[PDB]
Amino acid sequence: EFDAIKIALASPDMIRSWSFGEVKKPETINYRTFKPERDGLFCARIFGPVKDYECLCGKYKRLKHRGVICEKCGVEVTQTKVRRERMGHIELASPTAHIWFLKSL
Amino acid sequence: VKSDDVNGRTKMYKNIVDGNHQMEPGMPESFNVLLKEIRSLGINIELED
Amino acid sequence: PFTLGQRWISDTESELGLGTVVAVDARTVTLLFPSTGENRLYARSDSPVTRVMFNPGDTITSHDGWQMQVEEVKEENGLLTYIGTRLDTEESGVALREVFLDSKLVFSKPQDRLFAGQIDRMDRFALRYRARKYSSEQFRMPASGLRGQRTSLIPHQLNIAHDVGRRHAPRVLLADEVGLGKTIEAGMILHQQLLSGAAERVLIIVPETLQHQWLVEMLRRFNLRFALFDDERYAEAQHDAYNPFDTEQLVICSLDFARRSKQRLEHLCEAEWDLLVVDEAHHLVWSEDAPSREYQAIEQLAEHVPGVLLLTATPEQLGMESHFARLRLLDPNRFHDFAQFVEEQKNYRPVADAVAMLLAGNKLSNDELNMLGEMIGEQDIEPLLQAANSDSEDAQSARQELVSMLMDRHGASRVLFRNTRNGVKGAPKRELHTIKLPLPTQYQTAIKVSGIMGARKSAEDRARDMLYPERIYQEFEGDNATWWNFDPRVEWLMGYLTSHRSQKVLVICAKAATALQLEQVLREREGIRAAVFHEGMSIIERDRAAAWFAEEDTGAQVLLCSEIGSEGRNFQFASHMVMFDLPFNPDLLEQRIGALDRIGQAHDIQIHVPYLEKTAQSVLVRWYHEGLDAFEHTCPTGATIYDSVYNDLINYLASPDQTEGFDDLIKNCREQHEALKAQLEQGADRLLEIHSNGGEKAQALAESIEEQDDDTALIAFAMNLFDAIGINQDDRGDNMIVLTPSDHMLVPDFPGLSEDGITITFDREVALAREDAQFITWEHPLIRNGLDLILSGDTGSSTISLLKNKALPVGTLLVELIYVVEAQAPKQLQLNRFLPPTPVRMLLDKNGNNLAAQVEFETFNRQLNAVNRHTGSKLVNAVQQDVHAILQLGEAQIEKSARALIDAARNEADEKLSAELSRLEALRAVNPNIRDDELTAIESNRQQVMESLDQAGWRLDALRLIVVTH
Amino acid sequence: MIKGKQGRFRQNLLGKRVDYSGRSVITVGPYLRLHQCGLPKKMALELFKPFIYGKLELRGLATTIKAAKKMVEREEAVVWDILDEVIREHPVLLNRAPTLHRLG
Amino acid sequence: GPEEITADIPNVGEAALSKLDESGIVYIGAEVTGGDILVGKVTPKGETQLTPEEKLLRAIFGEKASDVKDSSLRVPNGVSGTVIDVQVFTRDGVEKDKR
Ligand SMILES: Nc1ncnc2c1ncn2[C@@H]1O[C@H](COP(=O)(O)OP(=O)(O)O)[C@@H](O)[C@H]1O
Ligand SMILES: [Zn+2]
Repeated sequence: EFDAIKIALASPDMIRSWSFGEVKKPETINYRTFKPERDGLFCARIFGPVKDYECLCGKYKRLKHRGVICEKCGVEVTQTKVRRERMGHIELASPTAHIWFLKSL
Repeated sequence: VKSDDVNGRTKMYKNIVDGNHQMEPGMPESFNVLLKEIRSLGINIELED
Repeated sequence: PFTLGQRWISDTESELGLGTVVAVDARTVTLLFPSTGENRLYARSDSPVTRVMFNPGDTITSHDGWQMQVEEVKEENGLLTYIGTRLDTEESGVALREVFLDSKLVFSKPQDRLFAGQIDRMDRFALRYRARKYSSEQFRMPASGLRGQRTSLIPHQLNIAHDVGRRHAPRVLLADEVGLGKTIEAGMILHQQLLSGAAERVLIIVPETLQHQWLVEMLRRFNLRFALFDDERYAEAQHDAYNPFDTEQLVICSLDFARRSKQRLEHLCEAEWDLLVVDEAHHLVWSEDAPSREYQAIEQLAEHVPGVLLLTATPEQLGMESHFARLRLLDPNRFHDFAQFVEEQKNYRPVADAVAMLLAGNKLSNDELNMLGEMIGEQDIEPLLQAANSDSEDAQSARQELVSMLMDRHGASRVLFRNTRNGVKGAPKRELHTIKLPLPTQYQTAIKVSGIMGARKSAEDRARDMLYPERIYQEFEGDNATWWNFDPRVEWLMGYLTSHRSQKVLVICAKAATALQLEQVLREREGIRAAVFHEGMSIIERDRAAAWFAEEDTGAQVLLCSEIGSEGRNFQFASHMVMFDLPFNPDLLEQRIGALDRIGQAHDIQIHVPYLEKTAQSVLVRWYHEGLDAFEHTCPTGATIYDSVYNDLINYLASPDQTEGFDDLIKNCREQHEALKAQLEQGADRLLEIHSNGGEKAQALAESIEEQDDDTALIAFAMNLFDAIGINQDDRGDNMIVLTPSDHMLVPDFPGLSEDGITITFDREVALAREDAQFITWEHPLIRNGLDLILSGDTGSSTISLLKNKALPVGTLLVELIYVVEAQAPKQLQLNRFLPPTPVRMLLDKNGNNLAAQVEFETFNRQLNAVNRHTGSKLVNAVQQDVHAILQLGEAQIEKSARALIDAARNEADEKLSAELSRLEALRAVNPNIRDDELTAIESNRQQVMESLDQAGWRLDALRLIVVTH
Repeated sequence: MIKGKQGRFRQNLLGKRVDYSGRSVITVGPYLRLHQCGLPKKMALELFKPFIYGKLELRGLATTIKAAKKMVEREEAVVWDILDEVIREHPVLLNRAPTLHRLG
Repeated sequence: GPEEITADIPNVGEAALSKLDESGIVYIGAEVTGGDILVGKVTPKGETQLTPEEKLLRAIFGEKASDVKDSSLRVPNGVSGTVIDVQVFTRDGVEKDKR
């Protein structure tokens, strides 16, 4: 279902269009619980639910409110595999050069 | 469907045991992984027709 | 194709009614169900919704409730608007924006699948129907079933489970004596509410030790977990969320943690829980002069939790006022003045004879009828009393309702709950042993000069000081004086445990330092390993000690517990006990003894207590053993008995030289104790515990529930569901089967399975023996997940089945219709107990005649066998137009049936709500301290629920074709 | 990620351990036609295993899949018949080691 | 925790344990075949998983009689054989078991 392929330099709006939300905090886990800190590097609402068909708040459970963004934790209810493709983006404070086009040699 | 596609592997096994001989038409997920890899870089790498 | 104003139906959640498209986003959509009034933010992707279609010529109703006849539909900007002819006035050309439709759906019939060439196989309809039949009953089952626990069935346990677990916003005093099992009963309540869905957010505050026990027990038996919020978890939940706690659902949190800061208490308060669980509620220090900070904090919790569970092991140790205060927390309107409960008990002393005579089936003298009327403050008595007195046709339930009313003006027998062990079968034995020892002269020298300024201490304080002669000896002879060297107690217990080297023993002292030094002595001198429980041990250390002492197979031989160490840990494996220092006040020693007197004892408890001669120990032993006999027995009357001779008793103890006139005091105390026991057993109690156990009728009810648990249908249904899923099953033989994922599982990952597999047993008793394997039930999460998966699996329903009847005409068509009767309302209105989605089975021949009631589904099911695919569908659907006609008959023949099904739960709601209102008004008239706006509001809610339940409807969920060959 | 052997460009070229594979030493096959490859029993009951499952559960000899697995591993005589049925016409691909030609 | 060579193994029929010894090692001269357990070996059920409630469980210790995953070494598929000898080797400080 895929004719010829196209490659081009990505516009910033294109990049932000390749995301549901923006990461804003470097964090991995609680180190006490499995807490995916809000706006963390593995943020639940930017990437998906850590466990299949669940909300981090735990309100909904495993099929009933499928594909629901939990009003409290703000997370879709879908399979953990959805985490595999949901891209994110970090907004840069200042414009920053892309090395690849700087050093194509 | 016989190297890495877990979903394809399972679907094909279902079809074989169910008595249906049929692959599932669709781009292998390896293409999707590569596409997201490129999109990590600021490259459009879009599809076409 | 989403747009503002559209109406959609949720796929899985058909019970929310029609949803309005409030707003859309690039990847999200905010919908609202006005019938439930609930907003839901769905992801635009994955489409967990559906746009039900009113085809031209169908009929619709606007929110105002006037029907119409749709004739055209137009679409603009991906938004649909209808045009139709009214049915009330037959006005054509009436246009409706779809936003103004009803808020609850009575449509989305599946016949379009049949008329569009879409059908399924026979193994997609029977399972659906039976799953629906099992699931609908859950909301009106015998408490949705109460077999989903790893508990040995006990009459009062299951009676309490059934009673409390089917009541909105329960609030009771679970005060069963120590070790009978109150955590288990409370877990039954919690699990029942959770399974029913009536409660989802709960609170659990327990002492420091009880946290881990509660958590592990509930997970191991009820498969329930409640996150524990320490300082770190609470702090990080703050550092993320505005309200930290509310992210989770069920919680463990110590009142120590809770009362640390006022804002923390406010955050706990504003979390909108459903049920509150408080363990050992006796600690709550109520005082009309000055209530404690902990007490008023828990009072705020009670103010902002609809449900509360008061669990206390000592309802009366703090005197009568604390008990009244706890009941006042449960019911301030009823328990408003402290001076009335005693009069109530004195008045109910003889009253049990009335209920005894009534249960005998004999007639009641009208003189006693106008005393039963005196007890209950109502004037609608005569209509019920005449019907029940003559044993009318309604007497089987009218008598039950009458005794329920008598309970209601007795105190409901519900805010209070007790279970004894005398009449309650199941007490192994409590043997007592006493040993007298010579008092060493060193402590004599210490205590002779102990009193110089010590008179500043009160007699209570003097007895408290005498509780630790070792510590006063240290005080006189420098701290850590060699007190343990000249102790006949040390040698006595050394010999005692020398007799019991191959056995475990629970030794308990009065403080941490005592336990430390005693463990030092035992380990260093005799090399005897003893697991201490001093306060210097963190909760993790307490758990470690409990575990080592619990490893009966090569575990700690001795468990040394300080005063606080006498917590609710289960030491049923330990059948022997030792009282080291002979604690002063009774109820503390009662709790200590009850630490072992639990279920699962290897043998009866025998208690040993070495006491030195000529000291307060002898006086206390004699008094407890003879004056009250509080050791061997469990008669709960010491609260005021201790108070009555309190001053003289403490004077005797603080002045052991005073011994004249003690036997007569003991005799009078025993006279009072036996007279009080006779008064209590005659009436004012001992029928409350009958209600707690519910009598042999409740025993038979529990037995019926247990036989239901013994039903083997679930085993076959779940096994075949697993086989359809593709879950590998391997049996061990001892009612143990391991389930594991397989290469051919329908989903890559399932919630309740892992790569290692899990063992399960369907038997209660084996599960009790083997805590490893889960107790699979309709209540177990795995079965619930599978049931919801199949229910949400809208694929199926349609079938192509063959029936081999050589003596029935060929080509005969039988349609099996499974409709659903549903009502829409918020979860907080708890329609589950009144009207859930309910299946309706119909069996129609060509002429639309019903055969559902003439033959049951199961016997019918063996005959069916599916036959060839789509060629068959075409061949049989060559005349499929008749199905469109069949509905007009089937509906016409089942719509009335739906009415017959609609007429039922109205009584269920009306009777109970009217009874609660009657009790409220009867109590209010006596006590003018109630807010009339609240009762106006609950009357309004009564009207609301009645009228809403009067609204209903039935929809089609499944249809099966059956053709009879030869 | 886009470079080296683990580079996800040159990944489906290095080589894939395909399933339903096999191997053996070779033996002459007179009495065969010119479109028949004598395949062993012990290797044809581990290649067409899922096909056997399908034709077995469908025939009802063992409806549940785990029963079908335990039947094939039990060498029950019926499984030989079912395997013969499935391999009635189900071409196999025989590939020599260096596949220079397109006939290889 | 350590790996256990006990004969006790979950999710295995009595047929497998029929020829083993109590320790978990097959007897000499046992006409093994494909799939039979030569040595009964097991591992202690994975690692720290689930949630901090799982850490709570570890603090309280789990509640599993089995509490061990099956990792027994069986005959490789497709080879018969008659066991001649079974040597046992022990790290110093490990008490020798029954076999
Ligand atoms: N039905 C039962 N089945 C198994 N164990 C029980 C049952 N009832 C009570 N127990 C045991 O009794 C112990 C005490 O119960 P709990 O209510 O926590 O304290 P108490 O009974 O002293 O109030 C529990 O640890 C539990 O193991
Ligand atoms: Zn959520």
